[PDB]
Amino acid sequence: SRSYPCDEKKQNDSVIAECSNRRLQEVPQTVGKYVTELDLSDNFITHITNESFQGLQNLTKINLNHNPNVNGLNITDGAFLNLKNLRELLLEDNQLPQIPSGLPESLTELSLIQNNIYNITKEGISRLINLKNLYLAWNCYFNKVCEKTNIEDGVFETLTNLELLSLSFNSLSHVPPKLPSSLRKLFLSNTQIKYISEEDFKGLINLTLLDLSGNCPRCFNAPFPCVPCDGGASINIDRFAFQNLTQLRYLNLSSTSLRKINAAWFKNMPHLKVLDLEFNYLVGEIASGAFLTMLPRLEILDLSFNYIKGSYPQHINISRNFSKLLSLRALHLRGYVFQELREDDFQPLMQLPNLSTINLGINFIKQIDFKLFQNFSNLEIIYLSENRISPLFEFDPHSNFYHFTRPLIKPQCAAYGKALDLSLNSIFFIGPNQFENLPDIACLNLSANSNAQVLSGTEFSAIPHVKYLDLTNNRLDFDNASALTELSDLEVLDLSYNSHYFRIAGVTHHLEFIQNFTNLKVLNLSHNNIYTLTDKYNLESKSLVELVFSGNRLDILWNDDDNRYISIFKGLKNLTRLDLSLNRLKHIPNEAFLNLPASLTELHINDNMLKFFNWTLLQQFPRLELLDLRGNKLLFLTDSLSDFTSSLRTLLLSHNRISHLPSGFLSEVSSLKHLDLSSNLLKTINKSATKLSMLELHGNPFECTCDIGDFRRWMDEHLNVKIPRLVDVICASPGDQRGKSIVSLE
Amino acid sequence: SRSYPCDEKKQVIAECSNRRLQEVPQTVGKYVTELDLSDNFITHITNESFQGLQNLTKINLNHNPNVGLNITDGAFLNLKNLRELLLEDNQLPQIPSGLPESLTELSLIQNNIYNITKEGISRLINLKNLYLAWNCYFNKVCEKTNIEDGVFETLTNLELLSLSFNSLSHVPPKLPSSLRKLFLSNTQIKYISEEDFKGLINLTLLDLSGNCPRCFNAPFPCVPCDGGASINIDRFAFQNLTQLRYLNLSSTSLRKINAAWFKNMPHLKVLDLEFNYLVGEIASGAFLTMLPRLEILDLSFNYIKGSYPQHINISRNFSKLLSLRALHLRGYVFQELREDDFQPLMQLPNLSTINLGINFIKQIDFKLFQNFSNLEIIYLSENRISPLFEFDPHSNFYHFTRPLIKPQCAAYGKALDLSLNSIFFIGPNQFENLPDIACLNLSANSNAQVLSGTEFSAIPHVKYLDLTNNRLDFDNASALTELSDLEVLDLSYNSHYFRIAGVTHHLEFIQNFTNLKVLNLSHNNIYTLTDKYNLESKSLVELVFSGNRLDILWNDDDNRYISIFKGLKNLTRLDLSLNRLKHIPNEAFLNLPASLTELHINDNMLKFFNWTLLQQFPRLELLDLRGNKLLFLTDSLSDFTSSLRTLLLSHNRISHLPSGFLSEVSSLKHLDLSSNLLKTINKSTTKLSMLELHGNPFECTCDIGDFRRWMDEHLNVKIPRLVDVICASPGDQRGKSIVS
Ligand SMILES: *[C@@H]1O[C@H](CO)[C@@H](O[C@@H]2O[C@H](CO)[C@@H](O[C@@H]3O[C@H](CO)[C@@H](O)[C@H](O[C@H]4O[C@H](CO)[C@@H](O)[C@H](O)[C@@H]4O)[C@@H]3O)[C@H](O)[C@H]2NC(C)=O)[C@H](O)[C@H]1NC(C)=O
Ligand SMILES: *[C@@H]1O[C@H](CO)[C@@H](O[C@@H]2O[C@H](CO)[C@@H](O[C@@H]3O[C@H](CO[C@H]4O[C@H](CO)[C@@H](O)[C@H](O)[C@@H]4O)[C@@H](O)[C@H](O)[C@@H]3O)[C@H](O)[C@H]2NC(C)=O)[C@H](O)[C@H]1NC(C)=O
Ligand SMILES: *[C@@H]1O[C@H](CO)[C@@H](O[C@@H]2O[C@H](CO)[C@@H](O[C@@H]3O[C@H](CO)[C@@H](O)[C@H](O)[C@@H]3O)[C@H](O)[C@H]2NC(C)=O)[C@H](O)[C@H]1NC(C)=O
Ligand SMILES: *[C@@H]1O[C@H](CO)[C@@H](O[C@@H]2O[C@H](CO)[C@@H](O[C@@H]3O[C@H](CO)[C@@H](O)[C@H](O)[C@@H]3O)[C@H](O)[C@H]2NC(C)=O)[C@H](O)[C@H]1NC(C)=O
Ligand SMILES: *[C@@H]1O[C@H](CO)[C@@H](O[C@@H]2O[C@H](CO)[C@@H](O[C@@H]3O[C@H](CO)[C@@H](O)[C@H](O)[C@@H]3O)[C@H](O)[C@H]2NC(C)=O)[C@H](O)[C@H]1NC(C)=O
Ligand SMILES: *[C@@H]1O[C@H](CO)[C@@H](O[C@@H]2O[C@H](CO)[C@@H](O[C@@H]3O[C@H](CO)[C@@H](O)[C@H](O)[C@@H]3O)[C@H](O)[C@H]2NC(C)=O)[C@H](O)[C@H]1NC(C)=O
Ligand SMILES: CCCCc1nc2c(N)nc3ccccc3c2n1CC(C)(C)O
Ligand SMILES: CCCCc1nc2c(N)nc3ccccc3c2n1CC(C)(C)O
Ligand SMILES: *[C@@H]1O[C@H](CO)[C@@H](O)[C@H](O)[C@H]1NC(C)=O
Ligand SMILES: *[C@@H]1O[C@H](CO)[C@@H](O)[C@H](O)[C@H]1NC(C)=O
Ligand SMILES: *[C@@H]1O[C@H](CO)[C@@H](O)[C@H](O)[C@H]1NC(C)=O
Ligand SMILES: *[C@@H]1O[C@H](CO)[C@@H](O)[C@H](O)[C@H]1NC(C)=O
Ligand SMILES: *[C@@H]1O[C@H](CO)[C@@H](O)[C@H](O)[C@H]1NC(C)=O
Ligand SMILES: *[C@@H]1O[C@H](CO)[C@@H](O)[C@H](O)[C@H]1NC(C)=O
Ligand SMILES: *[C@@H]1O[C@H](CO)[C@@H](O)[C@H](O)[C@H]1NC(C)=O
Ligand SMILES: *[C@@H]1O[C@H](CO)[C@@H](O)[C@H](O)[C@H]1NC(C)=O
Ligand SMILES: *[C@@H]1O[C@H](CO)[C@@H](O)[C@H](O)[C@H]1NC(C)=O
Repeated sequence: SRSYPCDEKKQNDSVIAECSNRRLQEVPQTVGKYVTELDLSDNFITHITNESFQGLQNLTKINLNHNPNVNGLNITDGAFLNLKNLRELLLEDNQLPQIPSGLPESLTELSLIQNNIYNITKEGISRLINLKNLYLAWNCYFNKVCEKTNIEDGVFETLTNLELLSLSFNSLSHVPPKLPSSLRKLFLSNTQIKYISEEDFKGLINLTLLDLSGNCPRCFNAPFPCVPCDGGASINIDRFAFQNLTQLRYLNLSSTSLRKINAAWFKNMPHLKVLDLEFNYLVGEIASGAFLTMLPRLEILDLSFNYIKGSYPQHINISRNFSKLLSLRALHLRGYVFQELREDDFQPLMQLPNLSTINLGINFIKQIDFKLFQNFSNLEIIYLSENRISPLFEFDPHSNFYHFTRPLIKPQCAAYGKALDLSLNSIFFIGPNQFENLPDIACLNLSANSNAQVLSGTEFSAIPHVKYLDLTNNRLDFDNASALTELSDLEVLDLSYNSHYFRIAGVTHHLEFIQNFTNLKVLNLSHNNIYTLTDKYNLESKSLVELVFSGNRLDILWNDDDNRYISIFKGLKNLTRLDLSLNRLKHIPNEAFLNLPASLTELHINDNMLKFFNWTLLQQFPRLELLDLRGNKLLFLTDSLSDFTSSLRTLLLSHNRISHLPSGFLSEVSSLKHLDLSSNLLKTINKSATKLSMLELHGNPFECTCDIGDFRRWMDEHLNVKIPRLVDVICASPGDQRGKSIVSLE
Repeated sequence: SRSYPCDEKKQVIAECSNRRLQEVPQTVGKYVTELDLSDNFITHITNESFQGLQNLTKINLNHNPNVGLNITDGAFLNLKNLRELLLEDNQLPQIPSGLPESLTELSLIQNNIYNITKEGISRLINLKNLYLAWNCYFNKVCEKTNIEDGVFETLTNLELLSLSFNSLSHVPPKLPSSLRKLFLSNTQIKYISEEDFKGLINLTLLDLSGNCPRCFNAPFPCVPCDGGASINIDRFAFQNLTQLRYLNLSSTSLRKINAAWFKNMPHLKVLDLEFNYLVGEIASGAFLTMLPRLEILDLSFNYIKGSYPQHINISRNFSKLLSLRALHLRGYVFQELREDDFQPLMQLPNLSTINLGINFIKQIDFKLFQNFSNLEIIYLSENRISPLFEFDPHSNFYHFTRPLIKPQCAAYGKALDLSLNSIFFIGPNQFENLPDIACLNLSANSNAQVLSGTEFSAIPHVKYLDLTNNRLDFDNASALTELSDLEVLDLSYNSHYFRIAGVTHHLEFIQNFTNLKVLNLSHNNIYTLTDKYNLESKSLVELVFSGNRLDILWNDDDNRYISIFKGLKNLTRLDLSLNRLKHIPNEAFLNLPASLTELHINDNMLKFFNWTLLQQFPRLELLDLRGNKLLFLTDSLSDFTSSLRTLLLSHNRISHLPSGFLSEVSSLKHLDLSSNLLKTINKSTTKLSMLELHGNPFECTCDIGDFRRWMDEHLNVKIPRLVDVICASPGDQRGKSIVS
């Protein structure tokens, strides 16, 4: 039949049963017997048993993370022992008190993150001689009630294929002895280890990663309960502790209260590539550090948040030895805290051939001598967000704890070239010299600078090749029709969240500049509360392909007593994508609709208040593939869609008030592959109501009398029409056979 | 049994509006006088409709049908002390024939009536107020309005006539001299002669606005007179309007104002001259000589297009406006205000409001405000100061009428409003030489400074400070403490720095204030503080903490914020709404102030609520738990409180009420259970005044009989919106109001 309650789907070619997040109270045994990998995460399962998977042994991989989704998960001894194929077991966030007993010797990956396991035992682990990755992090941390972690002596010795061990966010006090030398990655972050001896990593010649962050933490202003070493002292790492760590590429010493870095740590580390020294006390070492001479293959240096409490120095003080970091590509210096960036201050960085990212986020910087960036060899990313420049469980266990890892710049903007991010500063107006002597900036972010100026056509004269311009969340005054026109190569413009002046009827508003661009493809005017323009009422462009106009007031613009804005988007001759969501539309006048550009392939009018839609108007849009009408108040479909379109591929109608499907609504429009009727008021689906590929029906108040059998037997026949979330296609009616999926009835 | 579908009240109105009603409902009582059926689906009125209702003094059928109303020739005729009939927004193509002569008020606003006839109107000999406005305007498809000669002659008790937003072209002749108020705004009248206002000697208000409009940048379809010319008002046109108190000539394209216009208006009090071309008159202004009793003068939006002069130019003759209380000069547009510039206003004894909003002012010489006699409201919002149907037919069309300053702030004394400027940083001298400001608005100034306890030293008696929508860096434990008398502090929407984990955040200054009553910390994304984790005050009564991250502050692995509100020792109102809460750790709940009388935790994601903890809140009268995901009420509420008066549980997932009621909590007058998942109420006295139940999926089999009988019995237990307490089961009953 149609698989249930999981959604099968095949890949490499494995056969995954996505079965997560479904209010499942037990491993379903209708799981069906072809599945390898299954995912039962985020369900209400509270027991596991040798029964649970008793007829399923092609399973390479099981994910039971986050069960039950609030007791704990109760897993009996040997439960999994019969799965001889089982390579990957994920058991995160299950409130386990122990490593389950009698796990299969086949396991290569075992995750036990975010439980209550305080004992690491031979009996739990030592039989798992095929383990490559073992995750035991986040069992005892912060102000959780938990025990010190007891690691049986030698427990890791038999694991001679162990490559990744993670024990972070456990109370360990010492690095465990008897680590197998197969290890490539060892994570010991936040484990309350004060001291690293010579002996602790002696044998680990294969190690490429070592993480000792958060041992002797810097606790000032911590966003979590933080226990420093006595007197807030430094971690203590024996001079010889890394002497055989010859293969190390990654070394994380964040928040280890370091004031000094022992250059000898790096003697026998010729491959070190990433060094993380955030949240320490290294302003001295940054000015004067001899370790900078030991790292000719380093590519990423993170020295963020090394500020001294009570100091806002004039300038940043970079050692001349920075010039020896020949391989350096990214330098992170957020939160050093200083007032002013001078050209001379960064001289030591200027001849590094590969330095493409400089990160100065969050430094309370007031002035920058911008011309210094030109004198670098090869800067691609100049990141100055969140400064003071002016004119002119809460933590994800699978992510970096000490900073976000999202790119500094959106890839869509960075793709165009050199990027300068000055977002979240106080450049509240751009004077004639603001951008003098910058490199050829292609991507510029001026978001959240509370800019209130009248852009006039001259402000970006010195960086006239910007291709992607972010001016979101300012308060721009559009009084001048020449605004931004000096940017001939402009392709993407984001003017979102500039409501300030748009809201005021009494002031002028001029959007004429849009037409002057010959290369403009994407324009976002969202959340601007646009409701009146001055003189020219129409948006015009031969180029534009995408216009986002959500969060404006087309309800006023297209008011019944006003003809002025009736052709507002018609002049966008190239438009394929239009977004009119969140415009408080109760209806669209037929004439306004008919003046939407005939080029559209994609139209969103979701999250308005439409009670009626004139389906017949779709005749004037022969290219239209996607029509999105979700989150309105629509009552009525049409029985003759196929007269009105032969292009429509996707029709999205969730969150409306549709109670009937018309006979032959659907069956005639053979372009239509995806129909979404979820969260409507449908009691039933008549026989009459097949080129359809996906049909969504969840959250409709179905009647489960015998007149639903029409539908069921259809479902049975068209097994290649994906119906998602069958678990949420539920009977509201009658008393029985109620509450249960329509798919389980006689 | 129980009133339906209307809702009655004493002081006798039958609130029957907005109900999906398709016709007038027959079930309505003789005692009822005022029927309000506005916003319904009603499409037909006849003499049947109001058969036997008799006693109505007032009917409202505005907005019917809610996407024309067909009214028959004598429908209202029989009830003959009907004084007020309201028929707005009904797409009437005509005035209804055969209206009772009892009418003192008729409103036909927002219809399609283009013919005003004797046949319709002249019988209505008792009309005092007649509204015919907004029948033909803008780009509406409509006709010039035909006013049958002398139609208003017979109405000798007519006091108010409104014909605005109709194409008239001429003031109609033969108006009754009984008139007090004549509204002719936006009527396309180009010409006002001596003969139009005859006398009309009792007129107190005349509105000629929007005739010959100033159309530049108009927010509606605007048609000017030829070449954008001025309305033409004969020098003697108002010579017999001796009683006039209100004159509205906004948007009539005036470049000149004739002093003679005012010679015979010795009582003129409000003069509205907005959206004209009066910069020249403002500078030279001989008419200012003729208005010794004028109290409000609005000269807003008289800017010269494309002109941004250095200074504003105010005639010396403004010194003759001896009764002036409020002067509105928005939208003149000028760069700088200097002390000289306002000399002519400075000896005016009663000038309390000066409104300079929306002028793109870049600098003000602030000491000038001191030299005025007695300013109470100094309104400089929306400038560029830096560190030193769409229109409601019942409101003003040319400007908002809300107060300039919130009454709660202005009530403390002298007000200075500098909101929406660019005072991004307050320097030591910013507030020198100001008067004794009690109410200060600095909202939306992009302010990112670290307030330090010295910024308001020159105005140390501020009692109500609005710092909302800035980007304040809260990095100093002494911030704002120089304001000893401060009672109301609004810090909403200062997210910028709070949301950054790695910068420091300091809210300790709170405890310093001895008179602080109300503090608003809403929409700040507060989730981590530096060193001091607790909010403390002996004085504070109300804390708004909505739109922060208590979900994080009270995270299970963190004990630091577990007492965060405990030190607010005098707190009685607390708002914890919109904090993304799934559960509150019992210990965190028990540390809320025991002084609480009102607690809001609405619009979180609560799955569970520990009812027994209410034992520690003996003063608690309101508990608001709306918009969560709660499943289960307790059956022993009465063990956990004897104080609770209001319990709000709308929009949760409750599907069963336990016996007895929940309990019998004898203090409980108001229970809201609307929009839950309730199938039934079975058995099973109360002290409830009100039970809300609308929007639960009721089963309408014979088991719902239990509850009905209860309803029949406890008739003084108000159950609102019975139209919306409907069955979702079974099919045949489903749709219907349980009560039938
Ligand atoms: C100290 O420094 C080291 C850097 O050397 C840092 O090691 C990195 O840790 C993170 C885990 O915190 C690793 O990132 C993960 O890698 C795995 C395997 O490749 C991925 O599956 C993860 O991606 C999934 O989960 C992400 C987060 O939920 C999702 O965003 C994503 O879409 C996936 O579903 C994730 O990328 C990273 O591999 C290591 N680095 C190396 C080189 O091994 C360590 O975390 C730092 N210590 C602390 C406490 O911050
Ligand atoms: C020209 O200037 C004239 C004199 O200033 C303006 O005259 C005023 O006209 C207004 C608008 O009609 C009258 O408005 C008052 O407002 C209340 C509102 O009552 C109900 O409706 C509003 C809906 O907003 C609601 O807010 C309330 O709470 C009520 O539900 C009326 O009920 C009042 O009686 C009155 O209508 C003023 O009365 C009137 N002033 C005087 C002195 O009569 C005129 O509007 C200006 N012309 C234009 C086109 O703007
Ligand atoms: C210009 O700078 C602004 C401000 O730094 C950048 O805004 C940031 O943009 C990222 C999105 O790429 C935001 O992260 C996202 O936030 C949303 C909201 O919860 C979340 O749903 C996404 O998954 C993601 O986490 C971040 O919120 C936002 N920051 C602020 C303060 O608004 C913007 O991207 C920059 N522009 C370019 C072109 O790089
Ligand atoms: C202003 O509107 C623009 C254009 O819609 C927004 O930028 C666009 O953001 C969407 C994400 O919502 C991007 O979609 C893409 O989706 C796929 C995966 O589903 C992925 O390949 C991409 O990484 C991206 O997520 C689209 O690329 C992006 N377009 C551009 C030109 O950047 C923008 O976010 C809106 N601004 C604000 C403040 O909302
Ligand atoms: C300080 O200045 C700010 C900005 O001028 C004032 O904010 C403004 O407050 C008004 C009046 O409360 C807001 O309008 C109101 O809006 C609600 C619904 O959104 C409506 O129910 C009311 O009828 C009313 O018109 C207005 O949005 C707001 N402006 C902005 C930009 O937020 C603030 O009240 C002033 N504070 C004091 C103490 O006077
Ligand atoms: C920040 O929080 C305070 C909330 O305490 C807000 O001011 C308060 O706003 C409420 C209305 O939500 C006011 O109550 C109302 O006042 C009048 C009584 O004159 C009445 O018409 C209403 O039924 C209601 O009682 C309360 O007076 C007012 N308190 C003060 C001190 O002004 C403020 O609006 C919030 N700020 C923001 C930006 O949301
Ligand atoms: C990277 C920031 C570390 C701590 C800190 N928070 C702030 C803050 N909120 N505002 C400032 C304003 C001016 C200068 C510094 C800060 C600041 N800092 C850095 C220190 C603790 C050195 O004041
Ligand atoms: C009361 C404003 C009338 C028309 C107008 N809109 C604006 C505007 N958006 N920005 C300005 C910035 C500096 C100076 C004037 C304006 C402005 N004005 C006034 C005119 C059209 C004369 O420029
Ligand atoms: C610089 O980077 C490039 C990789 O793009 C590499 O080819 C070259 O070896 C690097 N040079 C140095 C000195 O590291
Ligand atoms: C825009 O500003 C430019 C440069 O100041 C000015 O010369 C021009 O007249 C303004 N343009 C308009 C109003 O189109
Ligand atoms: C229309 O858009 C396409 C796709 O971006 C673009 O290549 C083409 O040049 C555009 N046409 C015009 C007239 O700009
Ligand atoms: C929809 O548009 C059609 C065809 O253009 C028009 O004739 C018809 O009146 C409209 N239908 C509705 C319900 O408005
Ligand atoms: C004012 O009008 C009355 C008629 O209502 C008239 O008697 C009187 O002469 C007029 N006063 C003048 C024109 O000054
Ligand atoms: C000023 O206002 C007071 C209070 O209303 C009033 O009694 C007095 O007559 C006024 N003075 C003038 C010149 O109008
Ligand atoms: C607050 O700010 C002022 C000025 O920086 C300073 O004198 C005072 O010491 C500050 N207090 C704290 C706690 O930083
Ligand atoms: C507590 O609040 C009341 C009511 O506002 C106030 O009268 C009293 O002074 C406050 N107590 C303290 C200690 O501030
Ligand atoms: C409610 O809180 C009390 C503490 O007074 C505790 O004993 C009880 O376990 C709690 N009940 C639930 C269901 O959390």
